Order: sequence, then structure tokens, then C-alpha cells
Amino acid sequence: DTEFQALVEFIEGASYDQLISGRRFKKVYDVLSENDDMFIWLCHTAMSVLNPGDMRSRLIYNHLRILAESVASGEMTQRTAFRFFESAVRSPAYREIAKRQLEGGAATRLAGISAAADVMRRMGLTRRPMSSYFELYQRIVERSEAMTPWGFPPLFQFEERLSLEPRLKFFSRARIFWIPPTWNRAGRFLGPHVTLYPGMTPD
Amino acid sequence: INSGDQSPYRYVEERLYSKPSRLDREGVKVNKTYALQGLGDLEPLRYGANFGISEKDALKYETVAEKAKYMEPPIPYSSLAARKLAAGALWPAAPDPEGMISKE
Amino acid sequence: LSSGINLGRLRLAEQFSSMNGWQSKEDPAFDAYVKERRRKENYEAFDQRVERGYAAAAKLHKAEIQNAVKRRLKSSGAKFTAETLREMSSAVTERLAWLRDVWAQIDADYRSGDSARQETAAQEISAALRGEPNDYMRWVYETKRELRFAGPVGRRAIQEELQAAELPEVLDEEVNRYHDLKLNMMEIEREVKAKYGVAGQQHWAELQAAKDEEYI
Amino acid sequence: SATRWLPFVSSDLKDYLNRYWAVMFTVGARPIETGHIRHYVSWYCTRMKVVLLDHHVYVEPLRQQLQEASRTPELPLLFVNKKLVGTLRDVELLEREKKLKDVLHFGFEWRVGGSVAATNGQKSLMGALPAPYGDAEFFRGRYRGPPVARPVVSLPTLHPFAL
Amino acid sequence: VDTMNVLLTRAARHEHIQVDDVFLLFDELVALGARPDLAAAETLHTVLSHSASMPEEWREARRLQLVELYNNLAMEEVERLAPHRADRLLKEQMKRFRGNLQQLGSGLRPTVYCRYLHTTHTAAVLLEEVHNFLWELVPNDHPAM
Amino acid sequence: NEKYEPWEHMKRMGRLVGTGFYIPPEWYNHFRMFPPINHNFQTLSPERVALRDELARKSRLVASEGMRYYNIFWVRKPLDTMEKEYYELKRRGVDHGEAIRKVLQGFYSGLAVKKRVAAIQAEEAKLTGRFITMREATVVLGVLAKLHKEQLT
Amino acid sequence: ELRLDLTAQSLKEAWMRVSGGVYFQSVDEYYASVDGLDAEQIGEVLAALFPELNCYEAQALVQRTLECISRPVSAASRQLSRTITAEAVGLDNAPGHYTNFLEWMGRLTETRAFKTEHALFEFSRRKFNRDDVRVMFENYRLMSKATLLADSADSYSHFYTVLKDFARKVAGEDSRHQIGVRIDEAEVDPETGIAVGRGCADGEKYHFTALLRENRDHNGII
Repeated sequence: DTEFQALVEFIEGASYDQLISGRRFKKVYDVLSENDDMFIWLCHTAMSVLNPGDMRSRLIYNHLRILAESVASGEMTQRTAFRFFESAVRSPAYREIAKRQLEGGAATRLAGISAAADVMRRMGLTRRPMSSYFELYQRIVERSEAMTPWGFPPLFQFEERLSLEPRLKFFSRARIFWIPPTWNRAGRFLGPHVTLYPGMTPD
Repeated sequence: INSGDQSPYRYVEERLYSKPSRLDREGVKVNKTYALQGLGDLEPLRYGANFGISEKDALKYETVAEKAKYMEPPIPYSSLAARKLAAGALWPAAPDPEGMISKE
Repeated sequence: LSSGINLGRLRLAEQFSSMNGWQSKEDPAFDAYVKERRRKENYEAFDQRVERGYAAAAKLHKAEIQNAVKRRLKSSGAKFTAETLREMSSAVTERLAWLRDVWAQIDADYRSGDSARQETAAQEISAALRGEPNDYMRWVYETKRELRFAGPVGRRAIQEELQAAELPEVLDEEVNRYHDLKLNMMEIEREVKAKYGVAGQQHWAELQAAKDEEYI
Repeated sequence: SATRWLPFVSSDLKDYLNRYWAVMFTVGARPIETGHIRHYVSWYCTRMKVVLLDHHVYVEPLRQQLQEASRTPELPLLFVNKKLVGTLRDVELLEREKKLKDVLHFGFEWRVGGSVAATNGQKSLMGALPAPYGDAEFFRGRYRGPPVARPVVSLPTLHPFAL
Repeated sequence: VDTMNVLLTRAARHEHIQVDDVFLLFDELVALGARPDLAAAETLHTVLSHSASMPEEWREARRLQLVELYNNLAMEEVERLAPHRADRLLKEQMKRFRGNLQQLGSGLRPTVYCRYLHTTHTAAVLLEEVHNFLWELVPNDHPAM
Repeated sequence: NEKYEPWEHMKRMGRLVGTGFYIPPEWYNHFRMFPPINHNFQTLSPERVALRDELARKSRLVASEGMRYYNIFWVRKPLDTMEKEYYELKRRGVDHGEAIRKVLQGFYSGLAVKKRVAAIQAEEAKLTGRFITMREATVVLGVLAKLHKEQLT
Repeated sequence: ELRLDLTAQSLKEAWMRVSGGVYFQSVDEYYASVDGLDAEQIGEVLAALFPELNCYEAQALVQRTLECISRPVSAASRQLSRTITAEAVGLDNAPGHYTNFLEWMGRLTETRAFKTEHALFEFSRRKFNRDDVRVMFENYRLMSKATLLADSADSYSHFYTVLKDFARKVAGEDSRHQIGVRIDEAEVDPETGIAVGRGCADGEKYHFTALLRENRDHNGII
């Protein structure tokens, strides 16, 4: 019960100081967000759009299930797991299966994410035993990976480069992206050490 | 936010987006608390904890080419990225179109 | 290739494609499969808190067996081959089977209906969830070391007393890992100040006096 | 490079949709409504093909086919990912509902219920859970929110196309 | 009134309660200083119509109380919507009070009608309410001119 | 970058475990049995169309510029009979242009006969004064309506 | 809604009088979701007992009788249909699987753990003032260490006791109250009917005391 300990030390510190400080709230924002349920929900939302009768979908399903169990066990770090996930997502077979599920009409991704929440409850992939159903409700009623048509969060890192080229207008046409140092006046604190990203402004 | 003989816009800009602020976020022991401590979903996604850019790993490289060569690719998705996706804050809203009205 | 296996895979793929073709009372073979799976699930399932306690205890036992294999390979200096991995996986699976057979009793006592059985089962579940190790494992390690260091009369007596008691197959490295751990000083101090009173405090004061004399 | 440069032209609407990501069919007599869609699409850094229907060789084939995809005879029309976005009343709605980013970049619209335009600070649920037995109006002492201010008279707008 | 509205609703949906204790709770809250509104009156009218295990003198006692309650509620909203010139809004309120009492086997009192007619502002609603008054005493299968 | 790849990471983990002094995690053996997914190693008949084009282009000049007949009724039966007359002439296989000349002469005869039949019926409808067509009826009920709108003014 | 819930509750205990005591539901009949009464049996009752009952009201009644026998009736799938549409999840031609999910998610919302996880979510989204933290301090100090261990045996009982007032606030306009201005008692002289009010300006220069009485002859003057 480390999150309850962080909650009660926040409560005692904010009642001792008679104000809501930034250090105490930063501490409890870091304790309440150290869980790896985000990547497990990414893998399970990618597993939900698959087909239980197809053998290629069985291979992708077992691969992403093993990946989620490896992240939940702590034996694999986050960045290599994101490399495995973006390699499994960018495949043409997975996009073909997602397109077939979209063109079906009575899609089985809702039962997929429901069984995913049940599996995350049973296998102990969460911090609390009934948090997976509230996270399922959060994935459904908000803009997330569950409401995307393909089953991954809509960032350009999870989409192919051949689809990234004709839509977006990036630096030059016909990895890590940086501002070249010929721009001496780009912004107030913008410089060559400030990275840029294709489909989002993280600032 | 307490200004301290400065404009508050430029003071919050210096406390958010300057180099000692993000290095204090990574942990350097700078002079006195250049970054904002307690921010929830209002924290910029560049300086999140689960993000893939850390300036402490980037201080050992003397060139931007070495940073482009040796550094790992950044982590695409995080919890703060999920909250900004649910809020629609991945891209700023389009302002009023200044292309054809005037320059008053 | 329009063969039997390929056409079977094709009709399986188009069956589970939408939501319609695989529901209840629609396909009899899938209904028989889910009936047999739910029939086995009706017998080999536990209560949910029993399953959480079993998951924690199974994680601890798997970690302890892996630590035993690490200690054996660290002391012997040998390499980790596929045969050691096969041995470790076999020992882990038989320990998980033994833990299932143990926690079946705790699930039966938690679902018995008596007050004392349910309270002892809740005590076992709360001890497993907090990470507290079992005293049965301590007794098993101690009686394995005493079986190792006894003579043949005592060895035959222990082997004849415990032949019918279903004991887990414990390696020597687990007993050596339990034995070679240093004892906690503050727990011994708390036990000697709870079991004995001011005499225990004077004994601990003269013990700290001997410690500071050996420091000199 | 390997072939000489040629301007693309076709008498079919779907040949434009299968070629470009974002196509817009404007007229020269409507310069304001095409300029707002130029501002919105270039804000999200999206490559766009603008087709001025004035002085075109296939006007009557294209004016008929734009009447079938969009039931309104309104120009300009935005077409992203072989779908119909619509005129300015549809583009400004997706910008107001914060849906124009994922429409232009990834070719889909969010079907999530609820609006993200009316937010206070960060976005959370804050009462999106279903209430037992309803009765959201029969609590008369319920929390109504912060006091909202409204203008007495409408200020003079700077331009008729300022928006 | 929000105390009485949530107590009369969520006790009627309770399983082990008896229907007299719902009306015993309503008599306590109106003695403690809670004004009855249209929302709490319709919940008592529904729990009266879904109560037949009680004796018929108990059902007629609560029917006369609900007739008095709907007549006092109709008179109170007539005096409240009079100076706002809300005769179109007051028309839909009196139509709801006519519908609640016709299901109860009664009608609105003519003292409420004499007050309602003297505060009318349009001649069309004046002639329409005596048209509703003459049709409330007779059933709907009655001959007419 | 290709130096961070799941196949490269699996090869690195495999040659790390193959020393014998590193212990494999469960995902290594579980990815040997389930490898990562790779992106590599993956109307009308036209002769009838031309026939109907030629016959329509040649009949448009006969009906509009030739006959000056714009209120023609039920044109599909003359067009289908000249089509089937062309097929009857193509059974015996006489020619191509001469068959079109003969079916155009038959089409001209049929259009002239239909014109004379309509003229005879219109003449007998105007001589007796007892019958009136529907177009005259709606034009009468329109002009009397407009005369009543003049009476409204 | 109160008509249909009271009608469905009337048929439930009338079925319990005629059945005679216990009614046990096994695993397989739970999966088929068949209770003791069929929809043919309940629809026969509503046609026989209630003469004046139309078609769409009768099938609405058999929907509530099936769900009131199993569990207490929860009005949560009607609200979930408004915030979650059918085409967002991908179930357009499956209305039966859509409504089976909406009551599955709706009954999952009404639990103690779901209200606890929503309160811990909104605590992380910074939706509390200093007033919420101070009452959470009183809720934590009232729990002793013996009471905390009984609540920490469950995964949510120790969290919910601190966040009980906060879960009421974040639930929206259903349970969060307005503060409102003060409404005191009237302080009027019972003999003369005179109420006394004070007013001040410039600190010490302007001090005024007003005595207010009700004029019944409408000749009021100041």
C-alpha cells in the first residue's frame, strides 16, 4: 500500500503546512503514475482488434500477450518493449486484420477489451484488483487507443513511413528530429538542442 | 504566480522552457528551483518522467550530430501523453486567420 | 492449396470473424469445447483472494527455486545450459503443483462456513498478500538440514516419519540459502524485551556493553 | 525525374480522391471561404491539393459528382482520405470540437461522446459516471458551477470575415 | 424539498418497506417544514395506485389527502405564475394537474377555477379552460355540441 | 535506425545467454517460440455500343434537322425495331453501310407514318369540337386562373 | 420509471410467495441469464392482470421484471447509452450484444471499488481545494490502527473512508451541493415588529442604524 502511504503523507503534510504545495503534489503525482498499466492496456487494446480464428492473429496475440506479461514482470524495460510493440503494430498483416474488423460491422473488439480487463484482473497485471474495469471505462468514454479505428494510439510513431509521407508536411521530402542551427531566432528558448516531433507539439 | 519585478508571462516562460528549468527537472542541483514543482496534466510533455528525452544523458555529447547519432529513440506514449490525447492537447488550436483580414 | 487443413483454418477464421457465428447454442463443437473447459474450471478454481494469495506464494517459490539454481551455479562455477533450464522449469512446475495442492485446503477452509476455519484461512491469505513467508517452509528447511546432519538411526527415523507426509522436493541450495542468512538484531532485541522484562533490558544493556568493549 | 512534369487532370471525382490525401474544390468567386480552409489545413501541416473549378476542362462532370458526394451545392468542399469533410460549417465544427487534428492527419473522426471544448483546466470526467435513478434536476441545491458572464451589447466586429 | 424528494423516491423503491410508512414519512416531513411540490406528489400518487393490500378506507383516506394536495399545489402555482404573465406556462401546469386528478377519480375544485379564470390575459385560454372544466366532470364518451 | 530492432535485440539476448553465465528471462524463450512479426518478404456489348452510337448519331439528324419533329412519342420501339432490322440484315450478311441505309429508310417511313397518324387524329379532334387534349385542359385552367388573378387585382 | 419498477417488484415477491422459499441459481443457468420466470410467463401475466396495457409498454415491463429478479434494478444503462453510442464501439448490427454490455458496465459502475478508483483518478487530476484536503484529514484521523487493518484487508475500504466526501463531490450535479449564501433567522421585536440594521462608511465618520417596521396601510415613508 504505497499509494495509500503517499496519500496519507500528502494529507498530513498539507494539513501541517496549511497549504497545497507543489512538492507534495508532485510526489503523489509520481506515486500514482508509476504503474505500468498504460503499456499493458496498449498491448491488450492491440490484441482486442485481432481474430480468434485466424492463425496469424493467434501469432500476433501470443506475441503481444508475452510482451505484456514481460513488461508486467519487470524483466523487460519500457523502451525495448515499445520497439517490440511498434514493430508488431506497423506490420501489414496487423493493419489488414484491423481493416477487416473495421469493414465487418459487428466487430469483436468490445469483447476483446472486456476479456482483456478480466485477464489483467486474473493475472495480477494491475496495482489494485478492480482497477482494470475503471481503466476500461476510461479507455471507452474518453479519447484513447480503444476508440481509434486500428487499436493503437494515433501517434505517427505507430504508423508506417509510406503513409507518413504524402499526408504530413515535414522538413524536406524528395528517427530523432532536430532544428538545424542556421535558425538563430526561432523562438524565445528554441534552439538546436530542442527536438521537434512530426505529429504533435509536446510543449 | 509571484512575479518578482518581472512580467509574469516571461517569468513563467523562463521557469517552464529554459535550459536550467529542464535540467532542474532532470536533476542537476541548480541555484534555486528554476522549474515549477507541482503540475498535473498542465506539465509539458517534453519534460515528462516517462518521456524518452533526458538532458542528463545529453550533457555528455558536445555536438548536435553526436546527439543525433548516439541517443536512443524517444518513448512515444506515456500517461501524460494519454491525458493530453484525451484532452486533445497534442496540437494547439488554430487561431483566427490572419492571412486575409488586415495588418492593423 | 485447397486442402483439409487449409479449408478448416478458413472456416475457423470466418466463423470467429464477426460476433454472430460463435455465440451460445450456435456451433455445437465450440459449445462442447467451452462446456468441457467450464467443467474443468468449476472444479479447479479457487476464491479470488485465495487466487491472489496463491499468486504471491507462487511468485515467492519460483524466485526461491531460481535463487537456489543461481547459488548452485555460483558455487560450482559451471555454465547455464539448457539442461539446467529444463531442471529448473521442472522443479518450478512441480512446486507450483504442490502449492496448488496446498492452497486447495485453504480454499476449502475459506469456503467451509465455520468461523475458525474462515478466520485461519483469512489469516493465511493476509500473510501471503503482505509477503510474509511461511513457518512451514522454515520447519521444512530446518528438518532437511537436520536430516542431512544426523546419523543413520536419526536419518531412518526422519525418513520413515515423513515418507507419508507430502513434503515438497527441496534442493540443498534452498536450505543453504536459508541457513547462511544473518539474523536480525532488532527482532532479537524485541523478542528479548517482550518475552523478558527489565531483566531482558539489563541483559541487552550488558550485551551492548560487551559490543562496545569489543569495539575498543 | 524519370518522367516529364505534367499537370494532373481527370473527369472523375474518385481519381482525385485516390491520388491526393486532402483535395479541395473551390471557385474563384468565393475567396473568403477557401482562405479559412487554407488556414486550418496549413496549421496542422497537411499537404493539400486545391482545385479551382473556374477555368477547368471537366466542370460539368465535376459539378455533378460533387452533388452526389455532398448533397449541398456548397463550394468549397474538403475531401480527406476518400471521405467527405464538408464546407466551412463542417470544418469549423471539427476545429471547435478538437477533431480537426485527427481528421487531417489520420483520416478518422472521433466518435467519443461528450465535448472537449467546454473544459476547465485539465480534462477529466468530473461527473460523467451514471447517476443512480437519474434525478439530476430534482436536486435544487446542486452545484451549479462558477458564475458565467454575458455581454450586454455586441461589440462591433473588426471585419465581416474576421470570425 | 430535496430531502422529501429523495426520501419518498428511494424508499418507494426499497423492498422491505410498507406503503403506510411512506405516507407516515411524508406527514413527518410536511410537519418539519417541507413544502410539497409536483415531484413528491406524483411519487405518492404512484405508490397509492400501487397499494391494494391495505384496506379500502386507508386507500380512500390517502386519496382525499392527495386530492387536497393536488388542489393546494394547483392554487399555489396559480398565485406564483400570475404576475409573470406566464399563462401559456400555467396552461401546461393546469393540464398536468387535470391529468393527475382524473387518474385519481376526481377533478380540480371550482375555487381553483374561479381564481384561475380571473388572472387570465388572453381570451383564447379563457374560453379553453371552461371547456376543460365542463369536460372534467363528464367522461370522454359523453355527447357534446 | 536499424541497430534497435526486435530481431537485433533477440540476437543480442541469444548471444548473451549462450555464454552460460547469463540467465535467460522468460520472454527470450517465449519469443523463440513466438517470433516478432516481420514487414519483409510480403453494361453493354461494345459492338452494340458502336452500333447504337452510329444509329443514334444518324437518327438525331433525321428527327431534328430532317423531320423538324420534336414532340415524338415512344421512340424506343422505332429504335429497337431498326436495331432488330439491322440484326436481321446481319443474319444474311448483306453489307454494313447498306443495312444502315435500309434501316434508316424504314425509320424515316415509320416516323412519317406516326406523324401523319398524329396529324389525322389532331385534325379530327379539332374539326368536331367535342374532344380536347390534356395539355389544352391544363392550359385552359391556367389561363382562367390567371384571369381570376387579374380579377383579384 | 416509478410505475415500472413498482410493477416489476410486485411481480417478483408474488412469484416468491407461490414458489415457496429458496431459489438457487447455478453457473450454467446464470450464463444463459434465465431466471425463474420466462418472458412468455411474465407477458402472459401482464396481459391477464392488466387489461389496458399497450404493446410497447408491456415489453418494457417484461424487460424490468427479468432484471429485478436477478439483482436490484440499477438505472445506469440508460445514461450509458447517451454518453456511449453504438457506432463508437463497433456494434451497429448487434443490438443484443450492445445492451448486454451496457448493463454489464452499468452494474460495474455502482460498486464501491469503481467509486474509489474514480476518486483516486480525480485526486490525480488536481480537482480538489484546501477544503477537500482538510476534511480528508479529519476522515483519516478518526480511523485507528485497529480499524485501519480491518479496512486494509480489503483493497478499497481504507481508501474509501478518506475519499467518501470527495467521491460525492466529483460525482457531478447528482450529489455535489452548492454552498449558497447564508440564511439566518429573523430577529424582529414581537411587540413592535421592528428590525434593526446597521450601516457604516469611512470607518468613524458615517455610522447609521435603521429601524424597519411593516406598514399595513401602504403609507410607507423613510
